[PDB]
Amino acid sequence: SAKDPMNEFSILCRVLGTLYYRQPQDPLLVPLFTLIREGKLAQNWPLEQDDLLERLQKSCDMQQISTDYNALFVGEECRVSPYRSAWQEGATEAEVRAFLSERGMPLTDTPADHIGTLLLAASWIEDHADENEAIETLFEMYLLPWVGTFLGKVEAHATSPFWRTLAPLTRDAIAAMWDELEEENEE
Ligand SMILES: [Ca+2]
Ligand SMILES: [Ca+2]
Ligand SMILES: [Ca+2]
Ligand SMILES: [Ca+2]
Ligand SMILES: [Ca+2]
Repeated sequence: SAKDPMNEFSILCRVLGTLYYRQPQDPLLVPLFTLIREGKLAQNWPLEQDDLLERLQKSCDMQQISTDYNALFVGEECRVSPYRSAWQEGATEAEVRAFLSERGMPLTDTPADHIGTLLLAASWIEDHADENEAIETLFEMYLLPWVGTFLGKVEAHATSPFWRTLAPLTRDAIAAMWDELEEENEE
């Protein structure tokens, strides 16, 4: 019987996708930042990233975090565009939308190739799905080719210790998840 690693990685994808997709000062995120600021996230974390989550715990200044998020990702004049189409040549938003639509994923009027949306789709696909064939295409075609470049620019342009930690935390998490999935994909 094969491994279902997305069974444990679903929550990590939803947590990270939430942090890239939404303004940190959204009242809906208060219980999430309470877990981070209280260090309660590492006990239910499917990776071993204790020292990064500890640095996340000590850097929870919501005004500092909010300012950095807006400078990095908000508007057409942001510091590091969070869309796949800004990083991969030839990439279009329509093809990611269509891929997510055919899996049954509800989308908004904001472009479907946002880094947050791609990560949220990974946990949505884990929860309502052919699931593993959908997971491999999401990562191989719409994440791995470009996300390392984006996350590296995030780390260089983030002025806050929170986003200076989250960017490499995301980088390590995606590569660690991919190794576990590929070991089952190519088994
Ligand atoms: Ca390996
Ligand atoms: Ca491994
Ligand atoms: Ca593969
Ligand atoms: Ca195996
Ligand atoms: Ca093996």
